[PDB]
Formats: sequence, structure tokens, C-alpha cells
Amino acid sequence: AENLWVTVYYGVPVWKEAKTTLFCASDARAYEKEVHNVWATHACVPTDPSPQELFLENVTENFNMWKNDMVDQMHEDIISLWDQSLKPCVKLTPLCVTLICSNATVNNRTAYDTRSNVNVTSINNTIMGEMKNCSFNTTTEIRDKEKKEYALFYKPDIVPLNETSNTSEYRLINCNTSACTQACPKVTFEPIPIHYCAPAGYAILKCNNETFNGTGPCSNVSTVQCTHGIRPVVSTQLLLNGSLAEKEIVIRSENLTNNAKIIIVHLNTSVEIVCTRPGNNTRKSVRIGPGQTFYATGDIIGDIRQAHCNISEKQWNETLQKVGKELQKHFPNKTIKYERSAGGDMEIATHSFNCGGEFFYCNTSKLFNGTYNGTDISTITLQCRIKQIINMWQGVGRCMYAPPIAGNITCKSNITGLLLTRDGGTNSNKTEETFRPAGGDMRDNWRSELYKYKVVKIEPLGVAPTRCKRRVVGRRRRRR
Amino acid sequence: EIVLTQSPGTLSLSPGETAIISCRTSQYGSLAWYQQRPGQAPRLVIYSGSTRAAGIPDRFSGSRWGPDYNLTISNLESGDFGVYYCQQYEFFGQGTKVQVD
Amino acid sequence: AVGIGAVFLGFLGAAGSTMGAASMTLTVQARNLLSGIVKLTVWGIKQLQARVLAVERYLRDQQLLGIWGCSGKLICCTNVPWNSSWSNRNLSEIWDNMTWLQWDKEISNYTQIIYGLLEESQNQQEKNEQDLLALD
Amino acid sequence: AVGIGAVFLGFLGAAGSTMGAASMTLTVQARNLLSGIVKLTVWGIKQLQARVLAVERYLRDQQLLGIWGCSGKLICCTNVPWNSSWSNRNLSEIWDNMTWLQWDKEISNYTQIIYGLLEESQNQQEKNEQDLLALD
Amino acid sequence: QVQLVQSGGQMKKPGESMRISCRASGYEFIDCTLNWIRLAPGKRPEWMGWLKPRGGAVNYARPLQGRVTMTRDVYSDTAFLELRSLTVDDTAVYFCTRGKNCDYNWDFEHWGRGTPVIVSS
Ligand SMILES: *[C@@H]1O[C@H](CO)[C@@H](O[C@@H]2O[C@H](CO)[C@@H](O[C@@H]3O[C@H](CO[C@H]4O[C@H](CO)[C@@H](O)[C@H](O)[C@@H]4O)[C@@H](O)[C@H](O[C@H]4O[C@H](CO)[C@@H](O)[C@H](O)[C@@H]4O)[C@@H]3O)[C@H](O)[C@H]2NC(C)=O)[C@H](O)[C@H]1NC(C)=O
Ligand SMILES: *[C@@H]1O[C@H](CO)[C@@H](O[C@@H]2O[C@H](CO)[C@@H](O[C@@H]3O[C@H](CO)[C@@H](O)[C@H](O)[C@@H]3O)[C@H](O)[C@H]2NC(C)=O)[C@H](O)[C@H]1NC(C)=O
Ligand SMILES: *[C@@H]1O[C@H](CO)[C@@H](O[C@@H]2O[C@H](CO)[C@@H](O[C@@H]3O[C@H](CO)[C@@H](O)[C@H](O)[C@@H]3O)[C@H](O)[C@H]2NC(C)=O)[C@H](O)[C@H]1NC(C)=O
Ligand SMILES: *[C@@H]1O[C@H](CO)[C@@H](O[C@@H]2O[C@H](CO)[C@@H](O[C@@H]3O[C@H](CO)[C@@H](O)[C@H](O)[C@@H]3O)[C@H](O)[C@H]2NC(C)=O)[C@H](O)[C@H]1NC(C)=O
Ligand SMILES: *[C@@H]1O[C@H](CO)[C@@H](O[C@@H]2O[C@H](CO)[C@@H](O)[C@H](O)[C@H]2NC(C)=O)[C@H](O)[C@H]1NC(C)=O
Ligand SMILES: *[C@@H]1O[C@H](CO)[C@@H](O)[C@H](O)[C@H]1NC(C)=O
Ligand SMILES: *[C@@H]1O[C@H](CO)[C@@H](O)[C@H](O)[C@H]1NC(C)=O
Repeated sequence: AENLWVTVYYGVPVWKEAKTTLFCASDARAYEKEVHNVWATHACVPTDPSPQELFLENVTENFNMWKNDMVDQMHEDIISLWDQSLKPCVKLTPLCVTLICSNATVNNRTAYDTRSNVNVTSINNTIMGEMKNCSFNTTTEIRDKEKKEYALFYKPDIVPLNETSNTSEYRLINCNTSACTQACPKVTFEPIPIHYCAPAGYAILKCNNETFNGTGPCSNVSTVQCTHGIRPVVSTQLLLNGSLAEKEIVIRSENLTNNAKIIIVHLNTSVEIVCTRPGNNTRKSVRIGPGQTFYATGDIIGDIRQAHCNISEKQWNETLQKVGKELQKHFPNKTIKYERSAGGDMEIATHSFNCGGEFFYCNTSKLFNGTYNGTDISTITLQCRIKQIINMWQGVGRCMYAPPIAGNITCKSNITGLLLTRDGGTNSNKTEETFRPAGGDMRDNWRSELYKYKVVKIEPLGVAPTRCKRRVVGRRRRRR
Repeated sequence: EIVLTQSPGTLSLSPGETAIISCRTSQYGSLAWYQQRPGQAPRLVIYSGSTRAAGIPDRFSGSRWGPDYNLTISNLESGDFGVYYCQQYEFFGQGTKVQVD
Repeated sequence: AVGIGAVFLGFLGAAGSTMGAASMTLTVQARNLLSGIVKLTVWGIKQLQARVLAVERYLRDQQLLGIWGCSGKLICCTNVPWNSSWSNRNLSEIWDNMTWLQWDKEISNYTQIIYGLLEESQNQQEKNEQDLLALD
Repeated sequence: AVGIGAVFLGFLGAAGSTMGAASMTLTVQARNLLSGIVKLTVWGIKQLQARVLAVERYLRDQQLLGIWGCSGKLICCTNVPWNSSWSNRNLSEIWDNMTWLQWDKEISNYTQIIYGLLEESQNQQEKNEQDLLALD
Repeated sequence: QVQLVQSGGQMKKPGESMRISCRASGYEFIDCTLNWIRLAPGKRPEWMGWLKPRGGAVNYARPLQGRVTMTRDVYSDTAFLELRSLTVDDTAVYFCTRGKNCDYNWDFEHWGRGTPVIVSS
């Protein structure tokens, strides 16, 4: 080696695909760090999320959306946030006294859906009729006096028939397994946008060639310090308040032939949905213990019989048509036939979401009742139901009670993606066409947004041959 | 479609002799083999093509490229006779019966 | 394999280009490796863990540079000759074809020898210089 | 008092030998000084405390070396003469008999003078070199 | 550990319904996919359906989706099955089944001991 010597280099552009804990960057700014919680005021950092994107000349990198651990990071952070935020609040254990319940009564209100006054709850069947009026003995603050309070509960929140089939006595559903906790009113928190910023020594790469199938090389790579605004919304059978693909509709699965694997459909044009609970709910406040207050719905005043969601007919129809066309491309020479929800628990057999702190459940049979590459050849109304007692995510053991919100509540959303599954055994000539809506873990929701990103650690030290021997001689070498 | 098709359905094999079974596959996907002990619950043997299941001796082996797999069981003992099934994501082949002479 | 550096790129924007057209972000790469980003809750533990791990990474890298006599510089010529076992590499593509992201793969499986070689050579030079100063 | 250095001993294996031989293991002790080792629970505080104290000790040592003009080297010759008050130490026993573990007990009660003398001489030399450069 | 218990056999009349139970143990029942396979004698084993105990999501083989209903109970670690309307052609053994990692739907585990049922007239 008379012409050949090593050289140390530092600050060199090299990286490897490790894993690490990412920083949480807020909207800049909506956080009052302790006064109230809007998403993560106690925990997350308010700072400038400016991505400052940089394009790279000739980089080619392999992305995988299914193995993206950032969705697991989101899962853990969300669960920790909810668990630590709900911990200080009131416990519902004293409220598990025996409840005597009866059908509700209406003091001469009026019905939207017909031009006549309310006559009977059985015919005026919405809100009123599905909601029971319950009275129960409760302890006062001094522990030696008790009083007959009353509150109105939704039928899913109470359970007869373990109190024998002739008693008209009801419990709260949670007491069979666990004890709930009320949501603190000052803590009430909503889908604030969140940004993930890499820690020092790590770089977050992003792929701009949006149309890649989800597992393969990407050439239009770019580097970003903080990811774009991801909204931590959770919903089933339909993604809402999401992004939109620049190309037409996009479909994603690690193997479409693998029928059990979920199929995420990502739209390019949003379809507007409006959901409303008319009628003015009156927030009753009843005392428990020395310094705890429990909130419940008293009488509902104003016009009552509606709990609806509305979707534009032709817009949703054409959206489903384009989904059908793309799935016909992927599944050649056969129709596409959407169908009712398969079944299962109501949290996934129905479209689920929260507006203004009130959890909604909506029958979606009106929506997927389609045929060949579209619907068969004006607004579609979804009947809905409401629960107050909530199991936090799918089937986790942490229960929660949602206090009612007074007055009429209305919300709007942009539908951006769908969650589908496929029929199984065959019967080949008459099976490939069928598709249904399906539930989804929150990983499935957050994957549609953390699709783009990957995390790599910098390896800033490298070695290479150069022309120098330390203080001694030069070099003879080669060229391209 | 007709994703699986095993052959030969019927096989006569003496003890200590090598067995041979074939399973076609008309679509891309995983493949495997199951051992139905007669009058008992079947059990996994080979999966993901050639990789053996847990606790299976080295008599059981096979391989494929694309639309044709060959299974071979060298020197089959008396206890391992029965019926063998081919599976791919949901389907089952019609099965192949091996009896001891 | 070398060229006149710059800092206005902000971050890792090259990348991609060959080593002779990529070993120029050394100032900014060194800068961003450590600087930034910056009722009871525990994510202070997470933040402190990230900060401490980054600091320890930087300190280990700087120590490894210091042992080889390279601390205080980004570029650093050294005395260790090219290995007796290699004498083969594709230098025509080192100078103007391979980017760093590619070249880093070819030096793998052999890097562990180079650190020991550098350390031994530096310590030999250290004692030699001490003896030279002690000569008179 | 000096020897051709080594790193293959892994850790503190010498020790014991005289200063003229124990002064070869500088690299490995320098390396291992900082590197490694790496539902609600608090021992994350313990781990962070240990890591932070280790890093702080290393930074203090490196700063003290830097003030004396020695940062970037393990061996470091300086200019401060042997103290006017000492002129007596047992150097025949320094070179080949006393190990570092023994010699460290004898330089005690006097090290604080050296940690001032070194920085005094270094600052004098610094301003002298600055003046020499300014002379042109 | 994996263990798939099942109920005993029984005899049914045409047009009547049957129920079957299968109980889990030794693992997390909520997170792990569960399956069911019919196994009739002397012909193709047939697929029947899937079950995801976390959300209770299900999916059915097309020729049976007009009859099958598949449910579970998390607090008892028990899966359940039913045929809403039987026929003599349904005579077969029923095998509740997992996957060993069960990040992959296919099975790839027990195959518990099974349960035979016959429809006769
Ligand atoms: C998907 O994206 C849509 C937007 O595209 C979101 O829509 C918002 O939904 C939130 C609830 O989730 C709405 O928030 C509520 O708005 C009420 C009306 O606000 C107007 O009127 C008040 C005065 O009455 C003005 O001050 C205000 O500036 C608006 O002009 C508020 O009255 C409500 O107040 C309650 O909540 C706040 C915050 O917690 C409390 O501080 C208050 O004391 C009070 O309790 C509430 O803020 C919002 O209006 C909706 N925006 C639009 C444009 O419709 C969806 O929420 C989002 N997610 C989903 C699942 O759809
Ligand atoms: C969602 O879509 C439904 C159906 O299109 C809407 O229902 C409509 O609601 C209005 C009141 O908000 C009803 O108006 C009343 O109509 C009667 C005649 O039927 C009239 O006598 C009354 O004076 C009053 O105008 C309307 O009838 C009703 N339509 C139907 C078909 O029942 C609903 O308003 C939409 N929005 C929401 C938030 O639900
Ligand atoms: C969403 O709403 C639709 C319409 O209200 C519900 O459809 C109804 O579902 C019930 C229960 O599955 C069906 O009952 C069955 O009816 C048949 C006769 O058709 C009877 O033989 C059965 O014994 C059983 O009683 C009902 O027919 C069906 N009606 C319609 C018009 O679809 C649907 O169940 C709702 N889904 C959810 C998830 O809320
Ligand atoms: C796939 O299905 C679509 C329809 O779902 C077929 O294309 C044509 O689409 C237009 C726009 O949606 C249809 O007109 C619309 O019909 C709806 C009723 O579904 C109506 O509410 C709107 O006001 C508008 O009239 C049009 O009828 C439909 N053409 C036919 C022959 O149905 C498309 O042809 C299908 N794909 C293939 C390969 O045939
Ligand atoms: C729900 O039930 C409560 C208790 O029965 C009702 O409250 C009482 O209503 C009667 C008239 O129906 C009044 O005379 C009482 O003064 C009310 N209070 C109490 C403490 O008894 C309440 O009206 C019912 N609400 C509905 C919507 O039916
Ligand atoms: C409502 O109005 C009708 C007709 O005026 C009357 O008969 C009835 O008593 C009123 N109150 C209730 C609770 O129905
Ligand atoms: C479902 O679509 C068919 C199309 O032929 C229609 O006849 C039927 O009334 C629809 N049912 C519902 C509940 O939308």
C-alpha cells in the first residue's frame, strides 16, 4: 500500500432504519397547559410544526405501511393520554343502586317529521321511546339521609332480566364487570391536529409518489422535520376528516387475494355528511358524596323525534361507482356487489363517531345496498342510536361514562375513506363480487395518514480512501 | 376458482416405502399439507411451501415453483398413513388417501 | 471523495449525489446531529431519555474521533495504510459514482478492523512524539 | 512512566503492574468510561440520574484537559516545572516499581496546586502565541 | 400455550338448529383470530367462517351466509356457532381453530379435538 490510505469523515449523509420515540408537536397554539384539555395540554408540547420539506436528487428507498411502527406509537400514546386524563375524575360506583324505571312522558311537544302534535311515544318513536325514565334512592352528602332522585337513561345503558323478568328493576350495565368514571367537564377534548417531530439524530422521510401500492420502492422521496397535521379521530366503517389522494380513488391491502386482510379505500373527493340530535337536552345535576356531582339528562324539551344523519345521494353514489370501477380493475372480469354489514358488536356493525362529546351509532344498511360497480339504476337518511356508557376502544376493559350535552347538537364531516372486507369460501362463479363494510382497529385509521412516513437514524461517521497519508505522502488513484 | 387440486387421490404403499403426493395451485399463494390420523383430529405437517411444522421428523419434505408442488414422505412408517389435505388461505384439496399394504 | 463544503442546505438534501459531490454537508450534518429540537405527566421521562440518548451518541462519536487524533476536525487524514487483505476496491466508482448511502454498505463487515488499526497507529505516533520531545 | 499503548485487555486488567507498563492501557479505560451499558415505575429516574452523572463527570474531565492544552490527546506533555516545594520524589520507584494505584496516594495533598499551575502556564502561552501572531 | 376445548356430540332433526361451543385458554383470547372448519367424511373439507374476538367482527363463506351466525364472549373466553336451518347434508365434524402467531388468518395451529354431529331422519 504505497498509494492507499484511509481517511475519517464526520457529518456524513448516511442513515439506517432504526426505531425511536417521537416528539409530539401541537397546533401552535390551542393548549392551556392545565386550565383545560383540548387534546394533550397536560402532556404534549406546543411548538411550531413547520415541515420545511426538502427534495433529494437520486434517492430511492423502500417503504412499508403495514410495518410502520409509528401507528403503534400513536396507539400507546393515545391509550396513555386517555387513561391518565380520565384517572382523576369522579367514580360512578355510588350510583349502582337499584333503579326502578318506567316509560317516559311528554308535556305536549311537537314532532318534526309530521304536521301534528305528539300523541304517544310508541308512534312518536325517536329519542322518546328508546329512552327510559328511572328513579332511585341515592345518598346525600351526610351519609344518613337519602332522597328520591330521577334521571333519564338510554335503554342500552340499563339491563333488566337479571333482575327477574317481572320486576321492572334495572341496574347500570357496567356494574356486571367493572366501575365507570365520569369525564371531567373541564377536560373535554376534541380532534386537535397533531404533528410528530423526530428527536435529535433522526430524520423522517416522506414519499411523494402517492400512487405506490404501499410496499415497494419510492423515487420521489423527501425529508421532513415534522409530519403534517394528523387528526386523532376514531371512527368505524368510514374514515372522516381525513386527507385526499391527488389521483383518483386508491385501494390498499398487503394481499387482496387474502380475503381476511382489511381493504382500505382512500378517496380523492370528499362526501359531506351532516349529523344532528334535535331537541334541547336539559342537563340535570345530582349530588353524590361530599364534593362529587353527577350529570344526567332530565326532561327533553322542544321537538323530539329525530336522530339522523344525511348524505347527498348522487355524490355518494358516484363515489361508490368509482370505488367499484377501481375494484373491478383489481378483480378482473367480474362485477362488484356491496352489501349490508356482516354483523358483530354494534360498535362495528354500525358507523361510530363522536360529536361534541356525544357518541353516535348509525345503521348503515341504507348506504352499502349496492349492485354492479355502483348503486342500482335527494338525501339518504341514517337512523341512529346513542350510548352514554362507553368501552374505550373496541373491547379494552376501561369503561367510561359520557355526560350529556345540553341543547341541540349538530356536526359536519368530510368522508374520505372506507374500510372493507371480502366474502370467503367459494362458489367461485358467484363470490368474488361481494364486498362488505367492516370494523377497524384505530391502527387501521391511523395507517391511512401515516402511510407516507418512515423513520431512520443518522450514522454521521464514515470511512473512505483519499489521497493523503498523514504528514507524509500523496496518492495515485482512479476516475469514473 | 378451483384453487386446489391434489393427486393421486388413492395410493397403495408398503411400510418403509417412500410416498409421493402432488397439489396444484392455480393462483399465487401459500401452500401446505395436513396429516389426518384416521379417526382423530388432523394436524399441520408442512407450511409456507417447504418449511416443516413443529416436531415433524425429516421424512416430510417438498418444494415448488409456482403452479405445482410435490410432497414426498421418505420411508413412511405404519403410524403416519392416512389422508393428506392441501390448503391455501381457505380452500382444501379433495385429499389423497394412503393405505398400508 | 472530497470537496468544498456548504451550510445553506439546512439538512440532508444530498444524499443521492456521489461521494465527491456529497461530502460537503459536513457542517450542517454536524450541526443538526445535536442541536434542537427544544396535571402530573410522565412524558418528561420520554423527553429526557431522547435527549440523553442523543447526547451520548454525540459524545461516543466525538470520543472515537479523539482517540484517532481527529477531534477538532470534520475531515481527518490519518496514517493507517489500506488493509493488506483488501487491495481491491472499486475506487473509480468511489470518486464520482457511488453515493455515501451505497458506499456505506461496501465497507460493512470490515469496519471493525479499521477502528483498532487507527487506535494502534495513533498511540504509536503519540509515544513517538513524546519520545522525540524527550530526546534533547 | 510511559509505555506503548494497547486496547486488547477489554477493561481494567492492569492495574497492578508498574506505571511504565500500566500506562499502556489508556485507550481502554478512556473508552469504557462512558460507553455503555445501554405499569408506572420510577427507576427511569435512577437510570437517567446515572447516565447524567456519568456524562457530567466525563465532560468535567474533558474540560479540565482542554484548559491545560491537552484536549485531543491521552498523553500530554506540558511546561509547568516540577514544583519548587517538592524536589524530592522517589522517581527510581516511579519508573518501574510503583503501580498507579500506589502512586495516586503520594501525589495527593498536592494535586490542587498542579491544577492551578497548569492553567496559569497555558494561559500565559496562549497570550504569548497570540502576541507572536499579532507581531507581523 | 394453546388449548381448544369443544363440546360433545349430538343428534339433530332436519329443519332444527344446533349450537356449538369452543373455549380458549393459555393465551390472549381478545387479540387472536379464531376460525371454524367443517370436515365432512370422504369429501372436501369446507370453509365456514372467521371470527376476531376483539371487535366481534365476522366473515362467512358465501354458500352458508344465509344460515350461519358466529358469536363470542370475551369474559368467558368462549366462541359459539349456530346453523339457523339444518339439512341431512350438514352431517360433519366441526373444528374450532386458531393460528399460532395469528397475525396470519390461515391455520397454522390447532385444530382442537373437534366435535361430531349428525343430522338424521
Ligand atoms: C371534523 O371537522 C369538522 C370541521 O370541518 C368539525 O366540526 C366542528 O366540530 C366541533 C365539535 O366537535 C364544533 O365545536 C362546537 O362549535 C359550537 C359552535 O361554534 C360557533 O359558535 C360559537 C358561539 O356559539 C362561536 O364562539 C364559535 O367561534 C363558532 O362560531 C360551539 O358553541 C361549541 O362550544 C363548546 O365547545 C367548546 C370547546 O370545547 C367549549 O369551550 C365551549 O364552552 C362549549 O362547551 C363547540 O366549540 C365546531 O363548531 C365544528 N365546526 C364547524 C365548522 O362546524 C368536526 O368536529 C370534526 N370531527 C368530526 C368527528 O366530525
Ligand atoms: C335530513 O334529511 C331529512 C329528510 O330529507 C330532513 O327531514 C326534514 O326535516 C324538516 C324539518 O327539519 C321537515 O320539515 C317539516 O315538513 C312538514 C311536512 O312534512 C311541514 O309541515 C313542517 O312545517 C316542516 O316544514 C321535513 O318534513 C323533513 N323531511 C322528511 C322527508 O321527513 C332533515 O331536516 C335533514 N336534516 C337533518 C339535520 O336531519
Ligand atoms: C338496520 O336496519 C334494518 C332495517 O330496520 C334492519 O333490518 C332488519 O333486521 C332484522 C334483524 O336481523 C330482520 O329481522 C328478521 O326478519 C325476517 C323476515 O324478513 C325474519 O324471518 C327473522 O326471524 C328476523 O325477524 C328484519 O327482517 C330486517 N328488516 C329489513 C327491512 O332489513 C337491520 O337489522 C339493522 N341493522 C343494524 C346493524 O342495526
Ligand atoms: C357502473 O355503474 C354506473 C352507475 O352506477 C354506470 O354509469 C352511469 O352512471 C351515471 C352516473 O351515476 C348514471 O346516471 C345516474 O343514475 C342515478 C341512479 O343510479 C341517478 O340518481 C342520477 O341522477 C343519474 O341519472 C347512469 O344511469 C349510469 N348508467 C347506467 C347504464 O346505469 C356504469 O355504466 C357502470 N359500469 C359499467 C361498466 O357499465
Ligand atoms: C320522569 O320521572 C320523574 C319522577 O317520576 C318525573 O318527575 C315528577 O313528575 C311529576 C309529574 O309527572 C311531578 O309531579 C313531580 O314533581 C316530578 N318530580 C318528582 C321528584 O317526582 C318526571 O316528570 C319524569 N319525566 C318524564 C319526561 O317522564
Ligand atoms: C297533550 O295535548 C292533548 C290534546 O290537547 C291532551 O289531551 C293531553 O292531555 C296533553 N298532554 C299530554 C301529556 O298528552
Ligand atoms: C336495496 O336495493 C334494492 C335495489 O333493487 C331495492 O329494491 C331495495 O329497496 C333497497 N333496500 C334498502 C333498504 O335500501
